[PDB]
Amino acid sequence: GFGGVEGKDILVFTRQFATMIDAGLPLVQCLDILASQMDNPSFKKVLFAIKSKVEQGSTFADALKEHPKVFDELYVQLCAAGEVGGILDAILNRLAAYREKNEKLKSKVKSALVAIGVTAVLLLKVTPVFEKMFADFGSELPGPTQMIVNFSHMAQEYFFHVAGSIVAVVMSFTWSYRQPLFMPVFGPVLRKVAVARFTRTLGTMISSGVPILDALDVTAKTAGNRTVEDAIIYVRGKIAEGKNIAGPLAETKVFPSMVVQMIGVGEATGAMDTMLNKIADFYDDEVDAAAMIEPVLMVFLGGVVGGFLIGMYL
Amino acid sequence: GFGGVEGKDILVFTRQFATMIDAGLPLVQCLDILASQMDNPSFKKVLFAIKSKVEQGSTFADALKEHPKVFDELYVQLCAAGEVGGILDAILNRLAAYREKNEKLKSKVKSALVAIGVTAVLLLKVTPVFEKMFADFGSELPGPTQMIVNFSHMAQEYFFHVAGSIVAVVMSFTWSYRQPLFMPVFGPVLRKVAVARFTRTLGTMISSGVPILDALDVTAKTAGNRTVEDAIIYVRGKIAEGKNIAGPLAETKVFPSMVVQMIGVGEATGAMDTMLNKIADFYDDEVDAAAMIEPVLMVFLGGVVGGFLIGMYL
Amino acid sequence: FTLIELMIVIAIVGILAAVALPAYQDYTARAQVSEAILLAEGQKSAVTEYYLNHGKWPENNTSAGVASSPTDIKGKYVKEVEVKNGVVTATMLSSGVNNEIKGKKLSLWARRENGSVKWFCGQPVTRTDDDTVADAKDGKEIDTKHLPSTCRDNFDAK
Amino acid sequence: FTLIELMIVIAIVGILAAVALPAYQDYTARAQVSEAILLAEGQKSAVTEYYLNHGKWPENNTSAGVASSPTDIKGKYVKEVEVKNGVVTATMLSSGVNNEIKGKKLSLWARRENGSVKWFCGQPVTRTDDDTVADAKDGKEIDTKHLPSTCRDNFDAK
Repeated sequence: GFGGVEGKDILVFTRQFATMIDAGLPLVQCLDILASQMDNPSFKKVLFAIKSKVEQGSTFADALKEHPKVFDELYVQLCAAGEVGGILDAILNRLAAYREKNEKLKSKVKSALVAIGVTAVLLLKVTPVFEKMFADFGSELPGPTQMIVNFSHMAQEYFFHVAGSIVAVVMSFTWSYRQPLFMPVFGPVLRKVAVARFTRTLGTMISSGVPILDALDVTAKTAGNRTVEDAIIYVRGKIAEGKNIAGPLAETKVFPSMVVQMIGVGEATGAMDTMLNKIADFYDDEVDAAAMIEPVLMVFLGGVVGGFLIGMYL
Repeated sequence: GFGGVEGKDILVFTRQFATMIDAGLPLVQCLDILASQMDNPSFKKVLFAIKSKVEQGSTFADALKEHPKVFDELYVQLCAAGEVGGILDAILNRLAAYREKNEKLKSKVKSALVAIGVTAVLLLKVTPVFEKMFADFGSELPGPTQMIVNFSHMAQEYFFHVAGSIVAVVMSFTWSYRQPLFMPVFGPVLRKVAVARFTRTLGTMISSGVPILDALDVTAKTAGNRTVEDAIIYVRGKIAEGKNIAGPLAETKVFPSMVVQMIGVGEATGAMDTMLNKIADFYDDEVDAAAMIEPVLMVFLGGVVGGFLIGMYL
Repeated sequence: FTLIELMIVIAIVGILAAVALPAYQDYTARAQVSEAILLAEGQKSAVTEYYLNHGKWPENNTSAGVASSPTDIKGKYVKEVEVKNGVVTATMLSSGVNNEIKGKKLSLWARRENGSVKWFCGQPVTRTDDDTVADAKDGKEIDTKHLPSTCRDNFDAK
Repeated sequence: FTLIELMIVIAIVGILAAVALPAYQDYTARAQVSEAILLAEGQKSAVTEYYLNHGKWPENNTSAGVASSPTDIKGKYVKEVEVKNGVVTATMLSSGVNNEIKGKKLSLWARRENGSVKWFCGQPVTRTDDDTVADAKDGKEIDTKHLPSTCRDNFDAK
């Protein structure tokens, strides 16, 4: 018996492979880099073993088959479908987006059938069960009827409470579904997520040995947010013209003073790889902290429960 | 009407004065340095004005009196008590520790009625509500009584469950209050805080113009953690013998590969001041952000809930 | 950083007890008085018979044919019950009762209906003549708030 | 963040009073009617004797030899008791009673057994002949729900 790896940790590693492979590095060199940039041993250890099979000439799909407890049949088949069709790059991008959506969805049920499914049944009916069970403590409560009425009339009068229960359900479903003119002012710009991804990708390609300009040309093709893609094309154009990396960044609001000042050190130090790796880890942890997706649950959780109980009493 | 300054910003500045004054720099030169190293204008601006009074010959206590909205009566009196008794150095160290405890205590109530208050009620009773909900689903559960007993006996037998609920509460309160044989292995070593303080102190004395070795001799007397003091005495001893600063650091785990690589660039560039200032501000921001403070919550969260449910079951 | 759910819920049960304190404290007193009333009654029989058979109100317990000793008609909250000229007064003990009702009392008295009598229940009264009583005004009467709706009778109720 | 134990427990006692409200309100009315019945009875004696001695039902209170004035046979919840041809009706006061029973009444009537009579208790009735009465149908009868199991008699009960 062996377990997989965390949702976070699959995420980081699938993202960073998709990024390196779409950069045109050799698959074995992609594998080496993410292993060598890893913080947990179990990841660095596996990825050396996956790479060891790839250097014997096996496909990535067949190399991941050595860890079926970590990469399930659906993951390998996605890889292998990409390898068979000549689309390994775009299926890894798909898998990275998949792993990101999976981790975010995990944090965000749990915060405040897997665990998400069992916890989501369990939260969706907790209250409405409470409710039915206070309303089953005997007869002649607030709002009931006597049991001798005809059933249809008894059930229709309680319709109030059947309704307050369904509304309670709809609410906890909404919290679980949501929760996992200046025209340019209205466009979605770069977020925290998109800066964290950028920084990880660049930290990744620099630590591997790619120059800054080669890493930026790859990244400018793999950036999801259009306004950031436009930002990064401008940063790369500025750097390729001979402007200093920290100065192309300083023109764009999305990079704080600390980010620019830290990058500006990294330029003079030949340590940009790592400046970016520490920036990226800082951002990835700020991202996963960012907490209102769990407090607003609980607001609607007990607020609806209490609204039911109040409802019939009155 | 004028406001004070932030808890963070009093902190940084009281620390860095205590550090410079305990170094034996002249008080006016201490004042100049922290003003000249400041990032906010309002701080650099005041500290030029406090220094302007000190160069007219006034005490630091009487110079801070020009900003009574920033340095309260209790702060000045501590300074003035230090100045009257010949202990200005040790009362500034006390004030720096005070300001650090004040900022940390501020972040840490406020963090998460705001959102923290609403989320903390909401987490503290979630479980104990679930619990009362499953135990209100009728009669003749695990451990109950029949309703016809006398109330006092019924309530006393359940005392088990009333107790398992309170314990659940105490636990989630502990996680919210805390959280905001190899004998040497058991000693508290250097933390993030202690590295951030060290780096700020050194960034501070180097930017002011002190050499590395003069700054290390002061710092080795003002380091609070004993194991770090022992580390820093070894770093200073190595440097004074003619070993290169990055090489004395590289022997000690508390300095990452990059802190060392960055310091190693600073040695060859004559920019150790700039390097240390940016290292320190990176660390100070990592400190105030700060991942095990959230995983251990959840351990006690569901672990206590489950302990209750099992408790009456049996 | 965290633990406020345990701190607030221990402090809402604390204030819940403080709000439930005066409710249980008059419900409680009102309960201890309802007995002084039961101990006072059931002695109406003796008094009624004595009056109808003789046409004069029983002067004291012995006359009424009841525990010759007032203190022998006590209870948990009742320190006694004395018959004074047909008027039966019940005294509240000093131990085991509210706080503003101990050592306090009420009275039951009757009136000639001619062939029968009618009983009243209320705050302490003294008998003047065979068909008239008056407030035993003195300061030891059980406060109106502690008396049932059935025991709000005035000295001149008819 | 915290305080819901005080808020819910103050709101469960509030709703507990609302559930305990109708129980105390019919237990209460049912109690106020049980007396109209006691005031009605004890007047059976006069009526019985009058009938057995004369063979005719007493026309009114005075005939039956009772407080010549109906209003003189009142109570706390009883506004009076009138004897109308052997039928004794009790009226519920307007003050101090439930709400759906005030100004409402019941009747006690008897029937010749020949040598003796048997009494009935139920909703208001009128006497037709010496051995027959009928529903005093008019809308002021105390509702069946407020009447004891011993006072559910119909106009033609034998």
